[PDB]
Amino acid sequence: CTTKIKP
Amino acid sequence: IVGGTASVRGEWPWQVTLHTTSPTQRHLCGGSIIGNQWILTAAHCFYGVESPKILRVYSGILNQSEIKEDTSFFGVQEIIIHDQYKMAESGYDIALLKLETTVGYGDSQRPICLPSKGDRNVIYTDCWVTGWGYRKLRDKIQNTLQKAKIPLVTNEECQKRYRGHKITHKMICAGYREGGKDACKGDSGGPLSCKHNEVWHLVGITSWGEGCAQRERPGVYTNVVEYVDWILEKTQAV
Ligand SMILES: COC(=O)Nc1ccc2c(c1)NC(=O)[C@H](C)CCC[C@H](NC(=O)c1ncn(-c3cccc(Cl)c3F)c1C)c1cc-2ccn1
Repeated sequence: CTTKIKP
Repeated sequence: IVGGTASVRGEWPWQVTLHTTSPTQRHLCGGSIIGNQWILTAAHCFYGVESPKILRVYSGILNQSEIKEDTSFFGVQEIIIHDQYKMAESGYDIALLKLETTVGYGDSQRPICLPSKGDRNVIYTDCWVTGWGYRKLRDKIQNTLQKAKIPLVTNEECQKRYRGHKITHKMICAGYREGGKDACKGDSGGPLSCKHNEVWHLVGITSWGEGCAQRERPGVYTNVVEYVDWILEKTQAV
């Protein structure tokens, strides 16, 4: 996805 | 939601029902999965909530009747309210819930994309407000997730409709000039999802309005694009 949030 | 239709299972898989346990278990607000341990909702939802221990997040739900004592949920480790937040009408109506466990992504529960810095310029013609909220100003929470397609409105147009208020660029408005279709009590915190280039983006968080679905009264949403840095700040902390 465009904007990435750490898992 | 006012003037909406039942959603189809798996339609808004980022939509969650945020429940409270104190005094009794009940739906509180809507919210959106934006990361595997992150829920994005409205700051106003936690008025008087003194602990995250009373919160339960339910993903992959169409009907509130699916929620029983045996229903699995996500516990809340932390409530992160924007530190500039006073009230919904003044803005900064944004909150992050850090979940105690990881959301396993599938066809029933998955994250919505955040708007990109370049997406600040784009238009959006396919926007939908979702929720379990009231169908009219005095009503009750709905069993089935409702949806309503809502057109975006300029900040300028939204400001004429809200004399005595200050509509900031950190707010985004949506509504029909004649009303009829809108969000209502119980939908707040939930998403305003807009499809662009076959990809859904979280353009807004249901925040405030005067009544529900009234003519010349657009719904006011937190403009998520203006809080991408703040979301990354709180979720990507070293
Ligand atoms: C069995 O379980 C239940 O029956 N649960 C239940 C029932 C009612 C409510 C509730 C929980 N939640 C709350 O009390 C929490 C603490 C939130 C408080 C503020 C919230 N405001 C809104 O939802 C709300 N305020 C303005 N708008 C608005 C109107 C048009 C367009 C746009 Cl874009 C707008 F955002 C909305 C959707 C609200 C929610 C309820 C009542 C009154 N206000």
